[PDB]
This record gives sequence, C-alpha cells and structure tokens, in this order.
Amino acid sequence: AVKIGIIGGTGLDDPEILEGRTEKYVDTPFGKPSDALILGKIKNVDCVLLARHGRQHTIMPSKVNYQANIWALKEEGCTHVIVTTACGSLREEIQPGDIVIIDQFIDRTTMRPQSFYDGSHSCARGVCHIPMAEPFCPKTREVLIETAKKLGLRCHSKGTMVTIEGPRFSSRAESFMFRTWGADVINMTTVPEVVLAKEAGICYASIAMATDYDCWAVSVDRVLKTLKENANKAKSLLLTTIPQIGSTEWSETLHNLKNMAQFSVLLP
Amino acid sequence: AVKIGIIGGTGLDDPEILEGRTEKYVDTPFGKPSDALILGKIKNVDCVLLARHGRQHTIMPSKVNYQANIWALKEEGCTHVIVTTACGSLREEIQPGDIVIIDQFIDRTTMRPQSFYDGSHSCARGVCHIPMAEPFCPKTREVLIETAKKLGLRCHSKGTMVTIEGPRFSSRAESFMFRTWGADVINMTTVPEVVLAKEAGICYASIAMATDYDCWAVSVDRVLKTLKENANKAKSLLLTTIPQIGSTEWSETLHNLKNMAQFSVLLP
Amino acid sequence: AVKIGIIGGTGLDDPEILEGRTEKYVDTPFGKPSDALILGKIKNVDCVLLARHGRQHTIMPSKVNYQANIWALKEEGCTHVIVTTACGSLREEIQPGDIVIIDQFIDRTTMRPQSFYDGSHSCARGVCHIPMAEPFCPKTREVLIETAKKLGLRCHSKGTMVTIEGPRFSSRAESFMFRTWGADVINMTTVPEVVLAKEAGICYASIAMATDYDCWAVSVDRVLKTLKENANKAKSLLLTTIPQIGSTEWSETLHNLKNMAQFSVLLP
Ligand SMILES: CSC[C@H]1O[C@@H](n2cnc3c(N)ncnc32)[C@H](O)[C@@H]1O
Ligand SMILES: CSC[C@H]1O[C@@H](n2cnc3c(N)ncnc32)[C@H](O)[C@@H]1O
Ligand SMILES: CSC[C@H]1O[C@@H](n2cnc3c(N)ncnc32)[C@H](O)[C@@H]1O
Repeated sequence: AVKIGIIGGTGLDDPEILEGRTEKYVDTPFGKPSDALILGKIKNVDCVLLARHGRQHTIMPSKVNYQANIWALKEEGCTHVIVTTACGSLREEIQPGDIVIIDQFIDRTTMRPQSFYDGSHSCARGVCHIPMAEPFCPKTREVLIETAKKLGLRCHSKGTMVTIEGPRFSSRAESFMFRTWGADVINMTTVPEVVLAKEAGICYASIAMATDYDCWAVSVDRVLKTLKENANKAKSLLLTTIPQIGSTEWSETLHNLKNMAQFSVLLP
Repeated sequence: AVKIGIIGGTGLDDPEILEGRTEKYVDTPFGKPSDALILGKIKNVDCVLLARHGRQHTIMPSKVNYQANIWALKEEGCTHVIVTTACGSLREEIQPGDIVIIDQFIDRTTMRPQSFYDGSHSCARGVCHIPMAEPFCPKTREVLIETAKKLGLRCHSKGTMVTIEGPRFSSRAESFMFRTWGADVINMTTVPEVVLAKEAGICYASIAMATDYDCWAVSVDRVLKTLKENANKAKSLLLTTIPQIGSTEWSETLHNLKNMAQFSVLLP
Repeated sequence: AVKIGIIGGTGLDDPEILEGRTEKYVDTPFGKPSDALILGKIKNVDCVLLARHGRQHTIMPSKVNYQANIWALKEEGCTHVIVTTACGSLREEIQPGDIVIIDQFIDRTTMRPQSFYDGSHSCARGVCHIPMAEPFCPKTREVLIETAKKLGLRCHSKGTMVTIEGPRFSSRAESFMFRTWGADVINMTTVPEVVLAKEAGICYASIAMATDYDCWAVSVDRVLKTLKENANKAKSLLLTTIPQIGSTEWSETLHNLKNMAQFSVLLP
C-alpha cells in the first residue's frame, strides 16, 4: 500500500484536489510543520496535503521548516512525496507555463539545516552522509512524464534546478553565471527538501512550473500572474498521475531506499 | 528635494567632507548603526555621513549591521546613498588606484541577513522578493562617470563585484575561479548593502577603489598604503558629484523605485 | 626545536603511532577540542595527536570545533600541524588509494567560523584579514612528497580541494560543476582548518587520501572500505616524514609566518 504526500508551492496548493478531507495539526521533534496536514483521497489512493508557505503564504523560503514538514509526512505513513514549485527559466526552450520534471540540483543556499542527524535529537542519532547522485525518484518521474504526454502538456523530461537562498531574486551577473554552470531552472525551495526526503527513505519527485525568464524582467506580480493562468495544469497532472502510482508495485524500490538511508548513518 | 547618504569604507570615511557638521546617535528596530550619523552639507545639498566599520574600524565585514545602517539613513530622509569601498582587481586593465563605477554583483557571502522582511519586525511585515536585475541606480552612476571624466581621473564605466564573506582573503584557486565567472573586482561589503537599499526604495551607487591585484601578493599593509595615496580622489569625486545631483530632477526615478519596492511584498 | 601536531581524519587517527603516550584533556577560550590531546614521540620528535571527529567518530564536519582544535595545538607549543583526510577524486588519474599533497582549496562551506578574531574574545582582539594565496606550507609539502617517493607510494604533487558543507554528498550536477572550476579532490573538512592554522602562525600541510570517484557510486560503506585497506600508507608516511622535519632548520620559515599573522590584524 502507498500513501502520497503532496507539498504545494506558491499558488499551487489547492486543498480541493482531495476528496473526503480532514484537517490535522501535528508536532515533530523538529518543531511545527508549515500548516495543518490535510488527509484525503484521489480515487482510491490515500494522500496527505501540506502548504509549504502556509495557507496564507506568510513564510519566506529561508524560514520554511523543511525538517518538520518531511518528518510529519513520514510519520503519517507517506511512501511517496510529490511537490509543486514555481521557478524561473534559464533556457530559451523552457517557456513560461511549461512544466519541468527536474532530475538534478545545484545548491546555492546558505542558512539551512540539511540533515535530521544534527546530534541533538533522540530520534535520529549518529552522523548521516546521504548519497545525492540521483536525488529524485526515477520511477515516479517516469510516470509524471508519461502522464503529461497523455494530457498533451508542454513538459520537459529533465532539468537542473539551482536553488538560491533568497528572498531576493538574482542579479544579472548571477543569472548568466548559473547558465554556464549547467542550470536550467531556478527557485528558492528545492534544497534541502529533496535532501531530507532521501534521508527519510521516501520516493521524492518535483513538478516545476516555469513562470518567467529570470533576468538573463522578473517580479512578484509577473510570477503570480503566470501561476494563476497555469495552475490547472499541475492540478490535472497530480490527479491523473496519483491513481497510476497506486496501481503499480513499489516494494523493491522502497526497500532499496530504506537500505541506502540506513547504511548512510555512522554510529558511535 | 534630495538628501544624500554617504557610507564610507576602509580609509575612505573622512567627516571633514561636510560643512556645518553635527553628530547624532540613533537607534533602529534592527539595532544600532555602525556609529553616529554626521549631518551636514556640501554646497547647498543636505548630506548624512556614516562610517561602515565605525570611526576606529573595529567591525569586521561579517559583523556590520547593514540593516541598521540602511534603515537609519532612510529614517533620516535620505533619497540617495553613495558609498565608497576598497577592492581587489581581477582584471589587468583595472590598475591599483583606479576607480570602478560598478553595475553588477555576484554573491559569495553566507552568514548575512539580506532583507528587512524577516517576519519578526512590525515595521516590515510580509515576504519581500526584491528584483536585482539592475542593482545600482543608472542615473547616479551616469553622473559619477561624467564627473570623473571632468576631473581627469582613471575610471571604469562598469564592472562586476564579487563579495566574499571574509575576513580572510581568497585562495589562488578561488581568485582564478572568480575570473571565469565574469567578476572584475572583489570586496567583502557590497552584499547585502545594495540589496537592502533597493528594498528601502533608495537610489544606491558605489565608488569602488582598486587597491591591489588580489592573488591571480595582497595584504592589509598593501591595501592601507594604496588607500592613503588615493583617498583624495574619492573625496574630490563626491564633492563635485553631489551638487550636480542636487540640481537635477529625481521625482519620476524615486517614484518608480518606491513602486518596485512596494509591489515586491506579499501580504497575508 | 619543533613540535608536530597531528589531526587524524576518518579512519586515519591511530594513537599507536606515538611512543610514550599520555592523554590530556584541555580547554580553550573557544570551547573544548574534539577529544583529548595525546602527547608522545616519533623517534626524538615531540608530537601531539588529536582525532578530528572524536575517538568514536560522533561529530559531523559542520559541528567540528576547528577554532578549539587549532588553539589547543598552538597552546601546547606546536610549530607544525600535519593532518590526514579522506576525500573523493574528481580526476581520472587520481585513483582510490592514491595520496594527494594538496596545495590549494575552494570554499563551499556556509555555517563555519573562519577566524579567531570575532570581536568577542580577549585573546584575539581586532580584525584579521589573513592572506590565502599559498594556504599550505611549501617546505612541509616538499618533505612529504620526497618521502612518499622513497616509500614507493602513488602520490600526486599538487591538487585543489573543494570543501563542501555536508553532511550530504554532492549531486551529479554539482560534481561536474566542481570539475569545471578546477577542483581535483573533494572533502568536508579542509576549510576552515587551514585558515585558522595560518592565523595562528603554524606550518600546515595535508595528506589527502582518495577513497572514491564521487559521482561524475560513492557511499559511506565504500569510503570506510577503502580507508581500511589503505590506512597503513598514511601511517608509514607520517612516521618517516616527521624525523626528517625535526632534522632541518625552521627558524626563518616560522618567523615569516609569525610576521604575516601579526601584520594582518587591524587594531582600534
Ligand atoms: C513569489 S516569486 C519567488 C518565489 O517563486 C519561486 N521563483 C519563481 N521565479 C523565480 C526566479 N526567477 N528566481 C527564483 N525563484 C523564483 C521561488 O521559489 C520563490 O518561492
Ligand atoms: C582591509 S583589507 C580588506 C578590506 O578591504 C576590501 N578589499 C581590498 N582588497 C581586497 C581583496 N583583494 N579581496 C577582498 N577584499 C578586499 C574588503 O572589503 C575588506 O573590508
Ligand atoms: C565518511 S564519508 C564522508 C567523509 O569523508 C570525506 N569524503 C570522502 N569521500 C568524499 C566525497 N566524495 N565527497 C565529500 N567528502 C568525501 C568527508 O570529509 C567526510 O568527513
């Protein structure tokens, strides 16, 4: 049995996506999650929805409690976690409104805890050095790509996301530099969310939605405008993808993730 | 009416630049500024001078309260902020003693608050994502460039400043890497000073003074020696530029900056 | 007279390397060192051994008290500090099991104090801007290189170490990016250890041991396995190098390091 956690990004966190909804506030050894967990279903699959920035969007990227968010979903029984995120495009072919099923990342964050094993919590003892060669779940990404195709949506099969600290946008010199590094899209929330999911042994995948071309003219109003016009795409993709995930086998995949996570910890 | 704030860098903060001086200690919601504000005039223009590292240079770059400094100047009524900064040259044509009117930056800092909107101060509520495509005021930069020309000074019309955390200087491998990224000069204080000025709706410009060629032989004694020999240039440039700024129209420019700052904030 | 401090890395910290051993716990103005100092000798040379991650390896790279470790060694009278470190290879010619006598570094750390002069300790007052053009002691590196040759070991004469924050390993996009920057090997502990040693006026050198090819397949088990198989090399290199260092003159070298450190401090 699978249980899908869903973390909604800026203007991509509509609770009406689930049927038979029930609100539930929880606590974790790492503090409180961004907001209440919303329990429900999509067809016959159990899901858990969470707004990354809170229902009223009051939390900046640097202040999101990524540890609490991932821990709460893991504690609720989530085997998979599929998220949505607004991002800027660093490539001509990635047009605003396009979806990108990212497969790699480049870290540019500075003030964020990236591990549960900080030597100050009973629940996670020791030192953890988690592998990051393949940060996103290939099987989940494969289903997302095929589903976008069946839906006729403009979608890119791969892409490298550079995550900046924020909250400011990048300068033009930074924008051009990121392109030479191999980055394709840019945001402020992929890291450490993807890292902590891996430590928890969860299959993590991300639906990135391009909202602008950065500055290589971006502004809050421009970002919000593009999201309003295209949010239906991410909603349709999730509704159609989820039942598909719940109809296939994940025993072997989840076992391997559990092993990788367990054997990355160094005990005294 | 305009009021020019002036933030003086290492060995480039002489108070005798203003006439009719008056010392004034202030406080801000973000703490105390580096030192007392010095109120005075240059011809008929009102100015406010502030020493970035304190009068006795006792504050390292990482510890400067950039938030308090910018907030205090904004509170005093400053419409413009022109600063001075010592820097290393990463380009053969930028010789020690040369002035560079920078137009871009690359952030390499790690432990610095870059926004007033940290969700813990009544005066700045919400989440702010300020645009950084054009970090420095083009009109102010234009006047600085033309004035340097009238003064016959060696001056570069543009340049990208890479700001490192410090307090240590860069390694040789880092120095060469910065050059491949497109950086032209290097310092430890441009970021987040330029970012916070933008959030405040202030016209910000920077007078960078090359003091060495980094290491692609730099030392504290070498830096201080070059500054002593060339400080008169920055002083002459400011004295001649300021009356020029006070004789032109800034209503439309200040209005646009105010709009950009206001529309970058996301409210609950 | 010389006194060699030795900081042992992951699986490269065997105390049996010294004769006439005596355990000694100390304290510093910056807190407690990773573990007790082990006083002893190699032939006729006085040495001080310290385990970077503690005897039971319970401290992650981000949490190591680099300030306390370097301060404690300096306080004990150490003139030299030679360390061991496990690392990943970013170059085909650097094979797992090979030794690399590094000569440069690229900083990718974010949450680490890199100076003793933080303006909050009586023992180190003022602002220090230490030069980093040549981070490692050339004379000590020369002896290590010649000794490895006499021992017939596969050893590289130079190399650039990129130090990441950790504790996670790098993504594949990051791995490829580091190669384009000029990095040859990768670890999580060189910075700020090398920086603080320079501030203390100590001759610092590093014996890097390649344990894998990063991901341009790395895992904790793979790293530990390679170290177990090759640890004897680092031990033999240290035992043979140390008596050689104790037989040559260091007065002029130590004097120059002391001058560089003293003249990098800015007093009120
Ligand atoms: C609300 S505008 C910025 C927010 O949307 C995302 N974003 C959209 N476009 C960009 C961009 N060009 N650069 C960085 N983040 C972006 C970021 O993750 C942040 O949470
Ligand atoms: C006092 S020497 C270092 C100081 O001067 C500036 N500086 C001058 N040359 C350099 C350089 N090569 N690299 C970094 N900062 C430099 C920095 O902003 C710091 O405040
Ligand atoms: C125990 S595996 C990671 C530890 O060994 C070193 N290390 C070995 N291989 C690598 C690698 N590929 N990337 C980063 N650190 C590495 C790091 O400094 C850390 O303390």
